[PDB]
Amino acid sequence: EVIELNKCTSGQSWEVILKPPSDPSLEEIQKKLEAAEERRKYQEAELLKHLAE
Amino acid sequence: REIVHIQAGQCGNQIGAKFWEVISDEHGIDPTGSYHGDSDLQLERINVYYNEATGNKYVPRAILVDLEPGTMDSVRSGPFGQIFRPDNFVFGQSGAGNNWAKGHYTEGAELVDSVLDVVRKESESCDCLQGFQLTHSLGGGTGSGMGTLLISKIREEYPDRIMNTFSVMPSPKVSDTVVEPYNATLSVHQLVENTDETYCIDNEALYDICFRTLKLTTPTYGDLNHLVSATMSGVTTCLRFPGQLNADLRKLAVNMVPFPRLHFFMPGFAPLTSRGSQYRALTVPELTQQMFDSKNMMAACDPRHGRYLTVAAIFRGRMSMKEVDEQMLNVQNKNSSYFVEWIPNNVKTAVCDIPPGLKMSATFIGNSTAIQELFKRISEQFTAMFRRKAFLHWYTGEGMDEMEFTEAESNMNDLVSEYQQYQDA
Amino acid sequence: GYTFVVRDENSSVYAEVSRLLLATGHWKRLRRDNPRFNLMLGERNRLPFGRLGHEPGLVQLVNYYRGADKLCRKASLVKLIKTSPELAESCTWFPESYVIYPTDEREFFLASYNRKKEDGEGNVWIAKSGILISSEASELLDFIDNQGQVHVIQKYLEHPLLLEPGHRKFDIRSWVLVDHQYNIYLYREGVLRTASEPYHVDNFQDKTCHLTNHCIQKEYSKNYGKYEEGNEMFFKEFNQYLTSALNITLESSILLQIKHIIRNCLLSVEPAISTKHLPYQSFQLFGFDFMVDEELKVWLIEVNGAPACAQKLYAELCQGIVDIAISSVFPPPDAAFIKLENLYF
Amino acid sequence: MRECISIHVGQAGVQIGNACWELYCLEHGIQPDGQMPDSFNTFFSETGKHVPRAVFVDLEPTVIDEVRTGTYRQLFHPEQLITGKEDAANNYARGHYTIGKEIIDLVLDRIRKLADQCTGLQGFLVFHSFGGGTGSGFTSLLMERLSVDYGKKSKLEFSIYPAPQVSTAVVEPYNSILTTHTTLEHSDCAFMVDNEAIYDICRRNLDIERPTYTNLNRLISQIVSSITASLRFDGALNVDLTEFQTNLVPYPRIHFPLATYAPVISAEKAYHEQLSVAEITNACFEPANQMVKCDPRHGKYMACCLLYRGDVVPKDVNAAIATIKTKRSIQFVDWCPTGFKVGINYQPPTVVPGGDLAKVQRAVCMLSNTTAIAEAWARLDHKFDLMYAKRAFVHWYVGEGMEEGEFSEAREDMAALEKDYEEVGV
Ligand SMILES: Nc1nc2c(ncn2[C@@H]2O[C@H](COP(=O)(O)OP(=O)(O)OP(=O)(O)O)[C@@H](O)[C@H]2O)c(=O)[nH]1
Ligand SMILES: Nc1ncnc2c1ncn2[C@@H]1O[C@H](COP(=O)(O)OP(=O)(O)CP(=O)(O)O)[C@@H](O)[C@H]1O
Ligand SMILES: Nc1nc2c(ncn2[C@@H]2O[C@H](COP(=O)(O)OP(=O)(O)O)[C@@H](O)[C@H]2O)c(=O)[nH]1
Ligand SMILES: [Mg+2]
Ligand SMILES: [Mg+2]
Ligand SMILES: [Mg+2]
Repeated sequence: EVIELNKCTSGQSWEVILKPPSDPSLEEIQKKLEAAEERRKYQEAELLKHLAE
Repeated sequence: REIVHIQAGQCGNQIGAKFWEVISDEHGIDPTGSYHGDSDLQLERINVYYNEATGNKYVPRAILVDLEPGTMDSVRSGPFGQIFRPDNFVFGQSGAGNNWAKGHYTEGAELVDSVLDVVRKESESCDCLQGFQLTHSLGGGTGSGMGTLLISKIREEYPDRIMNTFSVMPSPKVSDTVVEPYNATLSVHQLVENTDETYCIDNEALYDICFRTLKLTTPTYGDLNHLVSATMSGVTTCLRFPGQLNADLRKLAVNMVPFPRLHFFMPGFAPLTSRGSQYRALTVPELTQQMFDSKNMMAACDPRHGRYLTVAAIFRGRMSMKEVDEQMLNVQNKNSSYFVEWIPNNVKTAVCDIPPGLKMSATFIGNSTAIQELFKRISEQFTAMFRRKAFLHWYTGEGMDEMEFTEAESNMNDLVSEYQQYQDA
Repeated sequence: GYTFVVRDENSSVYAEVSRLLLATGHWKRLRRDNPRFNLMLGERNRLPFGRLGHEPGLVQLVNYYRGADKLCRKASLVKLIKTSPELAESCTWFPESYVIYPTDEREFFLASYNRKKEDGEGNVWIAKSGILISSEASELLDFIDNQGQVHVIQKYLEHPLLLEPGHRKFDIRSWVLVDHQYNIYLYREGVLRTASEPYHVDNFQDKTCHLTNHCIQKEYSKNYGKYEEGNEMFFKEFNQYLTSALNITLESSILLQIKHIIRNCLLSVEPAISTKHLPYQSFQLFGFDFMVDEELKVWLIEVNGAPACAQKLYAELCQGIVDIAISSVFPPPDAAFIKLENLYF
Repeated sequence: MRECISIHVGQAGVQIGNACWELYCLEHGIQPDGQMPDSFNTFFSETGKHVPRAVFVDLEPTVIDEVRTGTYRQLFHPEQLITGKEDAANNYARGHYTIGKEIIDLVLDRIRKLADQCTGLQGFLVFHSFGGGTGSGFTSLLMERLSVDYGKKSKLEFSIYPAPQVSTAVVEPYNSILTTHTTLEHSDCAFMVDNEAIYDICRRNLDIERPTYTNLNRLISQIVSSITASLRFDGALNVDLTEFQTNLVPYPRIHFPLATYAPVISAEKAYHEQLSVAEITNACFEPANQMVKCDPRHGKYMACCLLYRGDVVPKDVNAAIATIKTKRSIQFVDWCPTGFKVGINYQPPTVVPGGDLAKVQRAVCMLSNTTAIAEAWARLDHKFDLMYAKRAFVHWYVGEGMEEGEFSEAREDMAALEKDYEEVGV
């Protein structure tokens, strides 16, 4: 039952121990976003092409 | 979030006119377009279906289409006939003679561009258009042929919008012509490709309900349209009133359509009213059992012959939400085999305080694999005639080729085999 | 009416339970991967308890109690007996055991072995993960180091109750069914896994007289099935031997201690495994293994989470599981299990 | 100083955000107009009026419009409330890609305006749902961009875990896995709030027949308030966002603490004779009081932090901890000290007047990093597996530019996460 008190103002805190143990870049995001945008644009183009037929 | 409504042909304009009379009443709009309602919870989402005109008038964002003036002249004279924008009446003089080819290729092609001019005008005046909803039958010529032609042209001009339809399926019990299976098969082929969601309103089911359930021996189109307008009111409640579930056409499609081609819904309603019926107010347990019963389905399919992929239930009126949840959970626990286990929580429930009319009602929308029974019935009838090339001259005479019929038949047979595949999964 | 899944085809007990459920027109068996079930006859290891009872409106029950391994594993049972407040000071029916790794209670075992050696007391110990019986600490510890995984050095009984004729060792297996409301039920019929070789002190390597394991007797005992079919004596034959040869009933000399041990064991782990505060319900069939010494004292040896039944008792035991544990939660439209209770109510 | 910016994304984030700020205002004696007749300056800025350092974002206006016209309309600056026209339709792909790309830059600018008013920004608190298209999709895009624009700042999450009782979409499991995968590297600590756990607590403890979002959000706000109290009052434990990471996050991926709050008592009850410490401390180990449905009895602890509020003295806390250990299933991993970090805020709990919660003299929120929370991932992953096996609804995501590859990549990451909890938890 070890206790370790830390700071005291509008209340208080402490620790009680019972027993011891034993980045994608901005460009990197934009490419993926635009890669999906083109896939969207392409699918829409395929649809409009099929409707044009 | 605006919806552009289009109604085409005799059926499309008759059910469409009723839908507008029904919701106009619900939203406190009188035949002159003026609001005189006892709640504002009627005007909160009024813009979804109505435009706001000069003297605080609400005008339906509806486009009335037909190749014959008859039905549209009947509308213009009916109770709410003056509510519609006069410019939005677009009609020809030579009808379609219940011929899909005439509506899609010849007579309809001559009138289609002028309809699209009205569609475009209504769309340009939308802050954010969600999509379109078309009412029509698949057995006639204008609604069936020209309606699917309109869908195709609209999709080309608005590929990123939702295309929703209320499609009346034909039946020998309530038939106008022997070529209905031809028209229906040709239209279903168009629907499978160019709609996001289609509410399958079966005339066979509407007839059997009027005859067997309501005991209306000798039912009229007016009797069938009573059920239709009531169902149409129920299925669109989530779009017309403030809500959280399926509040727009896209979220509805995302929740209801797991596979792109499988977007044909089986509506249901309770209680089944008869024009001028008697006294009681159906308890929540009674509403739930009925709306899930084969006898309350607007498509002549036995849900016990297939499985539900997704379901959307809507309760209207003042009732216990705890009781609704208990009853909804009970129907699934008592019939868990009829709901696909591979789509968790596939039954969603919504409640609206404003009832239709009635004190309390329940509307069902089910994407069931049993819907293949409807497509099988049509496919059987279509094949019986096509096998012997019966009545094809009326179609080939308009420019069509037999190959087009073989493709429509094949695409519908594929649709049936796809619904069966997911029933055996 | 109700639906069930079978996720353990190797379980002989629940294979019969499955057949009994299907024999009535109330139960339908779904594919093992279907989550829309009422009863789950789950797998022995890595059962998905987290996914249970989350399907709304559906009442789910599983044939296992999550956390029962803290009683059914050899090392965790030793840990439970020595550390539980309910057992640490009161347990007089568990042989002196120490967990051995190749925590490690190795130091404490050597202290106890040296105390018994100097005082001239019995010093035979048994090591189990592969079982070695010896009176030499050096021999016992070296055996553990050779094999991997944790062994447990238990005190070897040395003076067991021997069955006459034959003068042979035996162990008792009792079947205990704990239902959804934690009601402990002892199945009326037990089994004596007897040895078919005369028991002798010392030697130890004669595994046919020292180990009463059914597989050990079937494959190595030349007299297998000599006294009773499959080396399995029932409680009627055992009660008759007891009342005759020793002038005492089985339900007084041995069964009272058995009932006491079962209730103490299951209630020590009760707060850690209770499904009252969980979205699903649990039930489990346990296999309690006992050993009786010459002074008629019952000793708990092991607890089995997934036990195997005796051929003739399968029909009655599996029907009892269907009635007490399954039919209590899922009832159908319209005295073989003793409910173990405290002296006070 | 050390400021904290809150970002509320989608309906759940916004509506929960409204409840938290309503509570913070009551706790700090701030009126709806910002007037207040310092530690609280980490969440509020001052004029000549106390304005929340918060940003509300949604791809549709109707929910944020309620804030713009509600009781707390004066509280926020118009630029802090950002809305689009078209929502993500419960589709992660629409929120992250199609519609997200259109509004992201505007959001980052409005956030930059808040960051520019900070002398020493600590980091962000992001509130969002796992199930919504904006909550899942837009949030992960936002987190990705924030990691770029603010590199070393901390980012905490309050994630609303899906529950069928209140679920609005069948594809919520998909959105949950997709957002968790994308956000995992960019979140330092995430507090999951299972709506099912909150739902049941409202029914069981507050006797509410059918809980509404208002009921759920007020209970959620209390737990969120307990967690952020240390940042808004001088408090000695969890004084900064970095402290949450260090006291509760042993491994970067295992950053999901389980929150347990007590007592939750009905405002009308009256039989209440005030619960003591040890009564409330014991409740922290009752599954019925957890924010996520799981069994901590069968999960190993990596951290345990007790946050008391109100009339609490250390003596009682220590005595309570001492007894609890001898009567509970508190098992720690063999690589961690079996100890409890305790914090006491003498400020008693505040309740909303005319609310469902009763006002108490003392309360406690326990934040514990237990492997039992992995049950929540298992449930979600199983639902994802059921649908994905048949590719159900996948076309809606592919239609927005996504690929089936992202679905299996996100699922593989979740499989690794479930395995990480397994490795730690034995
Ligand atoms: N607790 C709680 N959950 C909410 C609330 N609002 C929505 N949810 C949950 O959030 C999920 C739906 O996500 P939302 O946040 O509503 O959706 P969104 O972020 O607006 O996304 P889109 O509508 O798809 O653009 C469901 O699981 C709802 O139960 C709320 O106020 N409180
Ligand atoms: N302390 C002890 N005293 C006397 N005999 C013992 C004993 N421990 C074990 N035995 C004997 O050894 C046999 C096997 O014991 P053990 O506990 O290992 O079996 P079990 O059924 O749990 C599985 P396994 O096949 O792994 O041994 C017992 O049936 C008994 O005959
Ligand atoms: N429910 C309903 N079905 C109708 C109505 N009028 C026609 N039908 C059905 O619609 C089909 C005929 O199409 P119709 O709309 O009359 O012709 P169109 O002018 O070519 O579109 C047949 O299957 C009829 O049974 C109506 O008012 N209500
Ligand atoms: Mg028509
Ligand atoms: Mg027609
Ligand atoms: Mg939204």
